[PDB]
Amino acid sequence: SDRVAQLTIGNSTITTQEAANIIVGYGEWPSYCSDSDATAVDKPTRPDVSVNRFYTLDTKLWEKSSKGWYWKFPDVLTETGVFGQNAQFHYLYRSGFCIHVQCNASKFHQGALLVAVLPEYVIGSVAGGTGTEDTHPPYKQTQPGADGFELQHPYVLDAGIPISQLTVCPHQWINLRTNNCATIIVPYINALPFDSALNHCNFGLLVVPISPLDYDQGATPVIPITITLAPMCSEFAGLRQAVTQ
Amino acid sequence: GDRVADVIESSIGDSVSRALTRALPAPTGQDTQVSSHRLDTGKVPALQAAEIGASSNASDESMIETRCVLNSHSTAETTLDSFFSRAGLVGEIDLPLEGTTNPNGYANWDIDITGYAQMRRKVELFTYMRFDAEFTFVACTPTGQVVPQLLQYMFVPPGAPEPDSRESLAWQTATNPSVFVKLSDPPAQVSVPFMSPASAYQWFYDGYPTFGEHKQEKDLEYGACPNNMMGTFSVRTVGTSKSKYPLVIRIYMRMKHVRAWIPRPMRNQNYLFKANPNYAGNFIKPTGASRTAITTL
Amino acid sequence: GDRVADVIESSIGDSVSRALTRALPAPTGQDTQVSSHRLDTGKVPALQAA
Amino acid sequence: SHENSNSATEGSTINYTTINYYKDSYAATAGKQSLKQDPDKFANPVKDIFTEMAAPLK
Amino acid sequence: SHENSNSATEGSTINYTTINYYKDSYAATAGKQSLKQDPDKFANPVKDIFTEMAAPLK
Amino acid sequence: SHENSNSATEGSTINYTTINYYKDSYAATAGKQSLKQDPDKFANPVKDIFTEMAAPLK
Repeated sequence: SDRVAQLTIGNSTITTQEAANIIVGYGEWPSYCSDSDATAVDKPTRPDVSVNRFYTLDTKLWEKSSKGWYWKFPDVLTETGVFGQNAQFHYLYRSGFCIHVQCNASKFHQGALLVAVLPEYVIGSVAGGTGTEDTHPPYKQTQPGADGFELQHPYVLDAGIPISQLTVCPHQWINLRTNNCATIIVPYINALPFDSALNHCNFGLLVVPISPLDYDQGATPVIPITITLAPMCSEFAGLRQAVTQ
Repeated sequence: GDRVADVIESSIGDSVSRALTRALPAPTGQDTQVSSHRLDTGKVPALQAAEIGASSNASDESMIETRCVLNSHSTAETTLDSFFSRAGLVGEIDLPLEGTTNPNGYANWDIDITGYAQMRRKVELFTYMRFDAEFTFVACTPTGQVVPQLLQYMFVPPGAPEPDSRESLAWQTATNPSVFVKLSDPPAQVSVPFMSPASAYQWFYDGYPTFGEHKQEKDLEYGACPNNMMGTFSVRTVGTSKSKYPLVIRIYMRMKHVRAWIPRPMRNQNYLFKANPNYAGNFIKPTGASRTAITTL
Repeated sequence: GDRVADVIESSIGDSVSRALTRALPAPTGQDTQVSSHRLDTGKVPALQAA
Repeated sequence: SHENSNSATEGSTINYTTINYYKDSYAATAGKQSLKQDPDKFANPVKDIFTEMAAPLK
Repeated sequence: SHENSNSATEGSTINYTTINYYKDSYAATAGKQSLKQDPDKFANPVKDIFTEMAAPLK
Repeated sequence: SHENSNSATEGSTINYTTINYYKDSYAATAGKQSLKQDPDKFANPVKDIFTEMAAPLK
């Protein structure tokens, strides 16, 4: 009975009492991050629990002709909030996460969603769509902002990625039999210890409806899905002034 | 002194990557045997369902029974990680006496696994890797015979300037040792350790390996890093005795000291450049051929 | 000798017509009395719905 | 045999010695290794653990 | 000599060690083996065995 | 191994043996050596040493 959460900030909040349980990861111990291998030797700090709390970032709708969506991690909150300014003026970042997506369906509604968190994913961009003519994709698809971006082809994930072979990542189902909300757990993984928040892209989410949305005419056409995230025990290194360069 | 206890909430005991969950080791384990049908409780682990592992409140097998199977197979030496190499064509190059593709008399090729995607894509199924490599250069005639000529091999370490003439300074390569080989000696066989600047080779990586603001000018460095690479190899003929026969080389590749991570699934499409996510969208075809019906062929 | 135990699953103890259920006798029984309205637990068999 | 090595790769369960035809030392046979597998977390991410006697679900 | 083998062929009566010029181990001399023969069942398929003193046939 | 050497270079902390393909003896691997550094005199040429408790300067 450890599927509880105490959350209250701003003016509203969301907590659960009899939700769809949780998913455990790696069966492991708590720890901080490696400190005695950086370029410099200065002592680290610990920002603690100053600002880490949940604000929803988008309530994505699900419709009859949903084609797929995703996000860029951690580009979602790198530009907004005191966390945004801290990430902008600070070079090194690391923290854990507890992803909680709210996904409810009514008695009338039937269907399921294909929500897959894909780490380390080199993003499959539009790249001109065809890509045979050298017209480079503009910046309006590299830094979309809080809106995310629309993925082109589901069963190849814009990169040749056949759908049935996505099973490697933590796989989740959205069904009124299964869950009133889904939980995703991911720690901090990178092939290199230290990097900037503007050059390197870690990964992003992915959502493609595994089942088409259907309902007899007379019901709600779209289904909103809410997402929020708050990193737990966040620590930032490369402490410096408010200087981008 | 010791008055306030605000910070004591910490959880010292650092073991692995950041998280908050906790577990505990156990000294020994558990076992299970097999039996037949019986209505009893307490101890009944005989059968195992991978997810449920029990019987629902609606009976699954109330009508018939099951059977048993015995094992006689061994799995000790079935691992493939390093031994998965088998036969397959690899590739070749040529150094003719008179030609247009080689107006200089020497050939300098950039060393990489990006040689020929046909078989590299089999190894390219992963992203983060640590391995040993081997390069074999076998020399012969373009016709397919053997001729007693005078040849030798010079290595180009990374960071050295790329030769632009038959008499460049790159031939001295002071910090590069020398290998005593000749056409009479067995063909080239050189080991290559893991000198990646990072923990693994970067192919599926979205970033900017050059400092400064990112613009349309600085986009070609995807895959072809001018300096981050492990160098090239230059081949020519040294000495006053110039060869009177054109020559050809075949390049053989082999990998040792396997250590991999990050499983990445199979690709059913084609690229157009190195690590280019672009695909033939107008002619997408599934990974397998289907039929008008599944019942009959 | 006695090596395999495939057949030992049997349930010797033949009593009556073929079935698979099992029960057991008891030496004595139980009784019950009557009372009035009260809000209590533990022992309250006073009334019986079939 | 007055000679040591300059390698820091660990993960050996039995002590063993090596001899090389080159001047280095680790180029010989790497030795015999066992096989280990632990897929528990892959398919069973359950935090609430009951006792052996009790059923897992209510 | 920190090295084992990956062979499962049995039937040896004396312990022995092997050394190979290749990286494998069993390519050297297989060792000395004895000779065994037992043709009893081939020519004498008799189930009814009498005692040593008594004659075999009535 | 009834053979000695004709070398007088010292500075070894562990005893070790050598074998050579030539008739000489010291042409094989020289052995493993540690690293030592002592830059005290380079930057701290002070003759007047105070006790640990007292400050160095008046």
